[PDB]
Amino acid sequence: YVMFKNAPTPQEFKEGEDAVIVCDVVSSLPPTIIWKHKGRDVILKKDVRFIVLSNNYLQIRGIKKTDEGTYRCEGRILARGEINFKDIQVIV
Repeated sequence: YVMFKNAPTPQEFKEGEDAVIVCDVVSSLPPTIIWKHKGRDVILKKDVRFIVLSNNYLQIRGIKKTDEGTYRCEGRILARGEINFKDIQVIV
């Protein structure tokens, strides 16, 4: 299944700091979440300042004031084709 937990939508970090986007989701196990908006699928570019943690969070290194807005969490499963999501606002 997929249960969205611990995800304060409007978050806030410091300019040039190591930030993380809080978005916990209890997806089945093999699949995972997809970070969209403010980058268009970050998991496909994997810039030098984007490290998704094992708990489905997004550690943006530096978090520039121009990369803030609304990151969309997309909990997705390929075995049991599921597409859950929500808009997380990030300010910096």
